[PDB]
Amino acid sequence: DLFSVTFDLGFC
Amino acid sequence: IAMDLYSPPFVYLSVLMASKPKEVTTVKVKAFIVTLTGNLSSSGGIWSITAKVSDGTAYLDVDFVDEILTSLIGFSVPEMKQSKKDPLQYQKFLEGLQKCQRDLIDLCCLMTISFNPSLSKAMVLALQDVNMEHLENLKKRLNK
Amino acid sequence: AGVRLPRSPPLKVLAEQLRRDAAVWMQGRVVMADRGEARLRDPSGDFSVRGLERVPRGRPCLVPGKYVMVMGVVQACSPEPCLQAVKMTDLSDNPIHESMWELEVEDLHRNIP
Repeated sequence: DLFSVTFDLGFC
Repeated sequence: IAMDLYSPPFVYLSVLMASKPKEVTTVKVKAFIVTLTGNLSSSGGIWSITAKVSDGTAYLDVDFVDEILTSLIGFSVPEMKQSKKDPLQYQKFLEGLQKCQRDLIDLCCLMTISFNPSLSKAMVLALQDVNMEHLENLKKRLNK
Repeated sequence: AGVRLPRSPPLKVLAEQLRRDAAVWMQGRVVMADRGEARLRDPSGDFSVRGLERVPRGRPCLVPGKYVMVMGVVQACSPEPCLQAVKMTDLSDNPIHESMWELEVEDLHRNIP
């Protein structure tokens, strides 16, 4: 059901 | 001399901002994807995805031309549909998909980008992989 | 959406440029990689990065001899610049990036007052 090949990021 | 409009091999995002274009404009930056700002969509019968990219001068939200994605995944949206009828075909897609994710992770190169100044966000049209001819373009630009 | 990064764009900088003179863009060959950290070599010199602990990866394995770009937050310039990886990109695919990189920097620095 879900896709979003998701590479993604934060810092701190 | 700072009209980096078409000066090869690529240009800068801050140059474009600083120029403040009246209408839609086409540039090449050599950028990398910072993050993906959204889910991969297949709505409208085509692929789309919002990422935020950068070239060292600015940040930019971009959409992706269905053409790029299809190639990165090896599958069109309709081929995706039929890659269901057959499960072995689905497998092969599922790969193309994390193959796509790998590609975007490791993606850094010249991007033909189409900037809309009004509705503010751009849309990536091509991806040129940086070659030795580009390398020599930067030698001359730095007055060597 | 599920993301958060520094307000001003990653700057193309060389080890030396930091070492002599907050969120940056650096490249270099991998000299040593172990767990969450690695030490890189660009034409200027060496620099350490930590926090790879938490960045995305295309290949599961960061090996010496690879060439990569790092978007990082600067840590402690003295006595050899450390970085805090925000994101990292593998350039080993293309032998040019290495050649190009030294210039990529000059050109940016000419073009920003």
